[PDB]
Amino acid sequence: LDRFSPFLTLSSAMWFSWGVLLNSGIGEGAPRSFSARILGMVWAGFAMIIVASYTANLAAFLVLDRPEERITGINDPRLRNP
Amino acid sequence: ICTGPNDTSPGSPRHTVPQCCYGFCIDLLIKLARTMNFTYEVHLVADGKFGTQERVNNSNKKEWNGMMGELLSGQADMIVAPLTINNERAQYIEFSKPFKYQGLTILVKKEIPRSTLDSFMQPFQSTLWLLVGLSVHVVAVMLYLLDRFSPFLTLSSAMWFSWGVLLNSGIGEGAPRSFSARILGMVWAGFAMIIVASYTANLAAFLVLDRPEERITGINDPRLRNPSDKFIYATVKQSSVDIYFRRQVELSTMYRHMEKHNYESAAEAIQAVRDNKLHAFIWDSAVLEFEASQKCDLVTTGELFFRSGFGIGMRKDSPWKQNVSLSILKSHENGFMEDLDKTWVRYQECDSATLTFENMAGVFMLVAGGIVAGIFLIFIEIAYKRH
Amino acid sequence: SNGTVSPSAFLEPFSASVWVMMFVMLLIVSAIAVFVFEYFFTIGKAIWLLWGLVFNNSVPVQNPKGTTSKIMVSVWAFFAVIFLASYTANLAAFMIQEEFVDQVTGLSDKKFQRPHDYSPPFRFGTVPNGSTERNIRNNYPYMHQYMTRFNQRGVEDALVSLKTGKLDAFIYDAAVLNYKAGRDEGCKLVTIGSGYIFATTGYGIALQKGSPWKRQIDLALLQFVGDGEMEELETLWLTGICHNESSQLDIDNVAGVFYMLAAAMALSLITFIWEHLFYW
Amino acid sequence: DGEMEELETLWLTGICHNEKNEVMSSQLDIDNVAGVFYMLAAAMALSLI
Ligand SMILES: *[C@@H]1O[C@H](CO)[C@@H](O[C@@H]2O[C@H](CO)[C@@H](O)[C@H](O)[C@H]2NC(C)=O)[C@H](O)[C@H]1NC(C)=O
Ligand SMILES: *[C@@H]1O[C@H](CO)[C@@H](O[C@@H]2O[C@H](CO)[C@@H](O)[C@H](O)[C@H]2NC(C)=O)[C@H](O)[C@H]1NC(C)=O
Ligand SMILES: *[C@@H]1O[C@H](CO)[C@@H](O)[C@H](O)[C@H]1NC(C)=O
Ligand SMILES: *[C@@H]1O[C@H](CO)[C@@H](O)[C@H](O)[C@H]1NC(C)=O
Ligand SMILES: *[C@@H]1O[C@H](CO)[C@@H](O)[C@H](O)[C@H]1NC(C)=O
Repeated sequence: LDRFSPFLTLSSAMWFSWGVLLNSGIGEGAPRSFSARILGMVWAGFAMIIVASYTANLAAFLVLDRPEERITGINDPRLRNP
Repeated sequence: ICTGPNDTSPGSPRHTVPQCCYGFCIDLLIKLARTMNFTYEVHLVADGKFGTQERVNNSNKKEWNGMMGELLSGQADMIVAPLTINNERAQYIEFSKPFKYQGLTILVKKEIPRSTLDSFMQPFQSTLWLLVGLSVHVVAVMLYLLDRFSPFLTLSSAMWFSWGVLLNSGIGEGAPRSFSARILGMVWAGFAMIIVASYTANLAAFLVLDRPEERITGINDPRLRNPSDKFIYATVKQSSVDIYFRRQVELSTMYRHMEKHNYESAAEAIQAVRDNKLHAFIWDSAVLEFEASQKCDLVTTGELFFRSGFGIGMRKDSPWKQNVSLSILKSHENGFMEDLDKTWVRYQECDSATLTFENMAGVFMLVAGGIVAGIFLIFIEIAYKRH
Repeated sequence: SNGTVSPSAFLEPFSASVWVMMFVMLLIVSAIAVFVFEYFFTIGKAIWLLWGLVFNNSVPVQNPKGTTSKIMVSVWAFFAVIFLASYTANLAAFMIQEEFVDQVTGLSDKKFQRPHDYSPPFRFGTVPNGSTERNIRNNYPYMHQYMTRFNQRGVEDALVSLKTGKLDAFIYDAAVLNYKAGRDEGCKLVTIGSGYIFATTGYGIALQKGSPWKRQIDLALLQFVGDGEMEELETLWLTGICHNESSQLDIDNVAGVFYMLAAAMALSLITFIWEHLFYW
Repeated sequence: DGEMEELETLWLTGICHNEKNEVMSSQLDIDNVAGVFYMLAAAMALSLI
């Protein structure tokens, strides 16, 4: 889109996308086309969604990590059925 | 066409008014009359109480009252009602096969969540907010305090940089210059991230596991076990639930609460529960479940207990018993009672998404307040420009 | 079922009306508010700046030159960070929420009613010489005729057939099936309708016609059920470990986000083409 | 024969024996954040020095 714009190389676009995925803040990859900028904006919103989902899923994974299932004495269901 | 007392309230003349009755029991009786042909004359009992063995003011006499007082005295020939079967009722009259299996349970008014205006700032204490604000102001001023006297950043620039770095926005594009200011800015950015991460974590903790009163664990609930003044829980006076509560010995302390508060009929009890006058209503599972289906703001939560069935009773000896039992069993066998359950019990409107608009309308209110205060801010800026 | 139904992603966290309202009208009003502050520089640039600072950090855009506009964008960014934190917390809570599914509900389902009009024939049956078979024959003769092909021998045979997969459904007494499901390991077997019961009958103690023991037996049973012995007997015998009690999410859970992004760059491409034709 | 446990959980039992059954959702106090506050104060002091 920038190359075919009516009025940033491939590596610069790649680094723009990578800085979108992870919030390094390097920037320096501002696109010149209107559609390019709006797509970068929406892709940054989607990257926020992805990283937020990552954080939420990691939290859900690490809040419950109990495979031991400690025996609750003689009242444990496993005792009833050996 | 069913004749009944006009006023349920005691102390009023109970004129026999010919209302019309319909529903589950009426349709069942019509089906029974269609099976074996017999003309029926339906009437309501004078007293709304179901009927229990009660010691009248005249001593040395046990008397049956209510609809069973009607039936045993010869004033009735057959009863069709959601009547719970128990030992006392089985002693004096014979019951047919149950037409609806159910049990006792607890109905409570559902506590709808309430969202306050300070939901967004709820996780942090007001003292914490004041402390972090004062820290923000003092560090923001001392940025340019240190930077100004550096031969090797101004008020507005340092202020906006502070807000941007604490705010994850970047409003202040001016940057610190001295090495001490650089280290200070990095540490302040780290502290800002720590604050925002802890605040997100506290939102996560507060939002989840949000239930002020978990549930009632049937009758074995310790809060239900111990009577209290605030926890006012009741049931219909002089009914099967009262007999079950009285007869079984261990539950008798619960019975001590019963006589303190009772209601004449189920309608009054459910109205009191809706009006928050009662904390819990003990009643049959079918009736309470249907009410919860209809009254969508009330929920049945107690574990099902005292399993029994509604039965249609008659006198001690009656030629109908074998035949009516056979017919009702046949109706159970085929697809008839299912049709009644679908068309009189099953249908419902709501029985019961997170973070709705009403949940944190405070954030939108704050944005609107900022919008409407922007005119005041620009007026102040213009006035400052005048000076 | 192998995979239980997954509750919808990013629909429960925020209401759709909230979605559209705080993605359209609040932004439009704030853009009009900030443009007049900047004027006293461009509507589009202010809109892009505010939209960029809505979600998170991006490539720096020219900052407003008015102090009141800076105050406005700061108080917006406060709402932005609370939006991010709330969007993390609500997905966390939705991960915490459980999930369940039922393959079929009720006996009047078309799968049972007409097993023929399906590419795989539906496998259901029951042990003969029982009350369930007689009830099925008396109510639906076609169901009995169809199930005679997929007949069973015993309860354990039916359970192992369901476990292996030779049979899909097993109709039998509600109490026996409930007990088997409760005692079953792994809880791979479940009742339809969450305890749905059709015949709603009971177990009775048969007696000779006119037997003198009928009245005494009935009175004893009523006394036992009124004194609650049925309750602890049921807990001792009929209690099941399965009843009365999502570590990771796959690609399909977030597939809606990916498809929305797909439509997003599709719209971006068509906007690019439209701009080129408009310039032409 | 096990009657003792039943009798003590019918008579000797209490309501305060849950001991691990409260959600206890709460906020963050001043002293909890005082640690990072003191770290920030030390950072300011070392910046000055
Ligand atoms: C209960 O139903 C049975 C079954 O129909 C009735 O028994 C029949 O009654 C008719 C008329 O009285 C006789 O002609 C038949 O010979 C009877 N058959 C049998 C097998 O007994 C019985 O009369 C019904 N009883 C009541 C009280 O309704
Ligand atoms: C249901 O009843 C039928 C009828 O008795 C049983 O069929 C019998 O099965 C045994 C063993 O296979 C044979 O020896 C008999 O000759 C069969 N009798 C008839 C009349 O066919 C059938 O096995 C029973 N099914 C169950 C599950 O009990
Ligand atoms: C029953 O009572 C209501 C109000 O208490 C009254 O309007 C009505 O007329 C009464 N019924 C008859 C038959 O009078
Ligand atoms: C209906 O009633 C008549 C007498 O009124 C009786 O002879 C007959 O057996 C009843 N049942 C029918 C017609 O099915
Ligand atoms: C998954 O489905 C298969 C049949 O395709 C079945 O045999 C198995 O029990 C199911 N569950 C698991 C955990 O494999």
